[PDB]
Amino acid sequence: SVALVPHVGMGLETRTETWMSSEGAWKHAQRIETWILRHPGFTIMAAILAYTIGTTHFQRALIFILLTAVAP
Amino acid sequence: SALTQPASVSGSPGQSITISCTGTSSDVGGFNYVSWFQQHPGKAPKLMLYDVTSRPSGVSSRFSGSKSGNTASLTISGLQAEDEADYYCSSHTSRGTWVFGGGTKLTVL
Amino acid sequence: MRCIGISNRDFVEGVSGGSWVDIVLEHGSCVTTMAKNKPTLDFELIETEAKQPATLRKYCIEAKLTNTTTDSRCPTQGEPSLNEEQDKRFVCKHSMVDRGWGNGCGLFGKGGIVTCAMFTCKKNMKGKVVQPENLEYTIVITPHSGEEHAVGNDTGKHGKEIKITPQSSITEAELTGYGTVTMECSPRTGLDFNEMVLLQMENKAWLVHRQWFLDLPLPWLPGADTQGSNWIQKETLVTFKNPHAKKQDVVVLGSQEGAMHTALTGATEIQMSSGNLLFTGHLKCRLRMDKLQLKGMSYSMCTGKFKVVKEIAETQHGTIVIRVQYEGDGSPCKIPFEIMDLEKRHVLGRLITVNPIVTEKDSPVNIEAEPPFGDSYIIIGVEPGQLKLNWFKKGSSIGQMIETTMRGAKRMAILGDTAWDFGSLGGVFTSIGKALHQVFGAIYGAAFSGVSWIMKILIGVIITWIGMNSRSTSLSVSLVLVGVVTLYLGVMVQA
Amino acid sequence: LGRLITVNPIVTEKDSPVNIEAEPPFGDSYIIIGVEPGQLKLNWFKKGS
Amino acid sequence: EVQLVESGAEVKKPGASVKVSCKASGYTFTSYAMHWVRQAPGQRLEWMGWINAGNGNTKYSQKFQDRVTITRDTSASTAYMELSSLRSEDTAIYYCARDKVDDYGDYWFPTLWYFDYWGQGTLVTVS
Ligand SMILES: *[C@@H]1O[C@H](CO)[C@@H](O[C@@H]2O[C@H](CO)[C@@H](O)[C@H](O)[C@H]2NC(C)=O)[C@H](O)[C@H]1NC(C)=O
Ligand SMILES: *[C@@H]1O[C@H](CO)[C@@H](O)[C@H](O)[C@H]1NC(C)=O
Repeated sequence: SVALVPHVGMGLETRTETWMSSEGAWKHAQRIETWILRHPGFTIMAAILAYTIGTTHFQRALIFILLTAVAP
Repeated sequence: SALTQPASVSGSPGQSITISCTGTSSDVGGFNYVSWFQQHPGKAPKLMLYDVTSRPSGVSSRFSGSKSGNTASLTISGLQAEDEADYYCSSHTSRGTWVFGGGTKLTVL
Repeated sequence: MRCIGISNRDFVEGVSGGSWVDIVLEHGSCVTTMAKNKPTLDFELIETEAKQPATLRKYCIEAKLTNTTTDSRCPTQGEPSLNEEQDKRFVCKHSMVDRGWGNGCGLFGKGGIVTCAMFTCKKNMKGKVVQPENLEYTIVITPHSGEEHAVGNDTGKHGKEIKITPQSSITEAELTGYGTVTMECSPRTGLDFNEMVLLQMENKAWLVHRQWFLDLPLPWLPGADTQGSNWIQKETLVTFKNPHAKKQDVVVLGSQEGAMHTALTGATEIQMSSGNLLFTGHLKCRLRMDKLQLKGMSYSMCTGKFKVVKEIAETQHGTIVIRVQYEGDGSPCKIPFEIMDLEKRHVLGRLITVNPIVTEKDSPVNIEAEPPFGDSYIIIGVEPGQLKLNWFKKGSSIGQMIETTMRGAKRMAILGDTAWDFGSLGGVFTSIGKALHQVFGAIYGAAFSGVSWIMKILIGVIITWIGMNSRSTSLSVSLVLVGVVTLYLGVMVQA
Repeated sequence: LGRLITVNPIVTEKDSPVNIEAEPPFGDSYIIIGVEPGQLKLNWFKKGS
Repeated sequence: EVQLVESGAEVKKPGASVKVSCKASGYTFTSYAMHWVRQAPGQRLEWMGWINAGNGNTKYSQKFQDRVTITRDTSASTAYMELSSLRSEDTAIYYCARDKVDDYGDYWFPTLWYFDYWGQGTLVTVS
């Protein structure tokens, strides 16, 4: 629906305040932390898969944050 | 699908009169096809304006028009006795048809 | 004088070259100009107004479905047909049901069913658009010499009320007492219209991107559409319940108003009700001060016995405002105002309300000045009636240059390339910084756009990391302009 | 800066408008028509180009 | 130099058909459209208009779409007006209205001006 495509990166930003900033600025993090507390097993499995592929130590954190981030 | 210019206006000679006309967004709100006519009661209606500000040859520079969106206004500055006649507007719709105005009766005395 | 109290003060000084200076001014910010002569003025953009809009597309929000009819057909003999499928009001879908002898046809297979229901809206969102002409900015120009109760009030008539159109010109502003200022404003390149679509819901309004507005999933309709029945993508607000292999039904998906209020997180709210007033964005001004007079010469110097009535009252970064009352002389006179140190030797510290003046004696005239850092002694009047008033400006340092650096970097963050104004013909420095900032911001935007608060920080950490562990001294390339700059813009967005 | 395409524009029969066409540069420029009073100065911006 | 004369009618009966004509002079016939405008006594000027050309491809009206058709001929330079199924409100003063056709032969858009020259008007009545 239109609850997605949230008009977030269209340029267009001025000095005045937008429609809902200080609610929309942190709602993405407060929704991704509730999901981990309600689903820890995918976090553990994404940790194992993220440690398996990605030889060098930075790719562990990159693939881990992307795997736990693309899954809402 | 009709134009809504008013019934009748009047003004003393020497003043300036304004005749407005409102329409849809398909004939006047988007397009410049707005023209005016001089229907004398014993004569065919004569073309007094081209495109919204333009003007035919022979018509004096007394007549001038404008458009502000859905409203096209005709302004006669410095009226005389030779303006006691009807004024009919016109517009070409986006559909392809023409619509005319109701008619304004102008008197100076 | 309408500018004291606003937390975005933006002093600009230096009218070199001819007698012009470049300024740029938002709605939320006011601008104070200073020169060696030609007394100080205050510039505030109060309203943007687009006159004649043209609607281009009408999205619907809430709808309803009546006349729900269905028709099925026995298996392998094709698919049905219904008489009101011919209209484009009736939303339709074909789907498979299974049929047998209990359904009353035969062949024991999987037939086909259809369902019609007419889609009638009840809440319209219309998105209007305006061309860069016939939109009218409005800027207020109020001068100093602060006669009483004209400090920061938006109300009241204290400034000139000129208005800017792209149809306009030099824009003479004959403000009384002083000279006549002219402004070569450039309103076409201000906010970059022909992408602004001014969508209007129930009683609110927003200012959104065009391409964001057009691909919005909702049943839409063209802008020039009378008798709004032929809604186009009606299937984005209905759904077809075929739970098991039996009859299928239609239900309205519901009101999209709250989800659309979630869609607008990032659009500045505007006011489309009795006029399409905007209160965001900016415009670039060219401020010519050829003809300005000080109003103060040909008045005698004052005689003494002033009296303070509102206290010294530092407001907002060291630009103190004191209000004084005068008693007794030939009443049109100047004011012996200066800022000294303790031993009255050095005139240190600058006067902002330049050349103050007393008129119609029984009325206060308030004075604004900029003290130095630390102790200073503000002196009003002559020796029989002096008022030697101490003021300790709260001791700052080098750090005033770092907060000026923060307002400059923030000003480059909100305004991309227009922020190389406030400068008057920099020549070999301003124009090259503006051109390089155009060719860097033009490949920054539309190659890093569309991402959010978080992703700018994430790509900033990635570029900072793969630059920091690089070789051949390309680390400066991948750090000083793309690493910490994108990390800096990651914390300034969503303004 | 900016070529004029309708070369030598002429007013004749004074109460009749005359439409001039120009060719602006690739950036920002200004359109000057009158001379001593009523100096008709119009702005125009051209994308890319 | 441009004169547009017409052919009048005295009085008609409801249930009949009227055929008013108009001669165009001063200019050629093949690249000029010729519309039709009503004027009822003391009413709005309604639109009979027919977008004629040198080929004859012509659009109907909207109120009178399935009620009236016309003819034309180039050698006489006359556009006709065959108003069928006459009624009591069909009495008006009918005008022929000169208009100009695009130089590509077709008539897609009308010009900036419409009606530089007119007919004198034929006051038809019904009885
Ligand atoms: C901003 O300016 C207005 C206009 O002068 C001030 O309103 C005046 O207030 C005084 C206070 O005694 C009245 O005597 C005047 O009659 C008011 N003027 C009017 C109503 O036009 C207003 O006070 C100023 N703002 C502040 C904060 O002082
Ligand atoms: C829908 O049903 C109502 C109630 O009988 C009826 O009045 C209406 O005509 C129906 N709609 C159509 C398009 O037939």
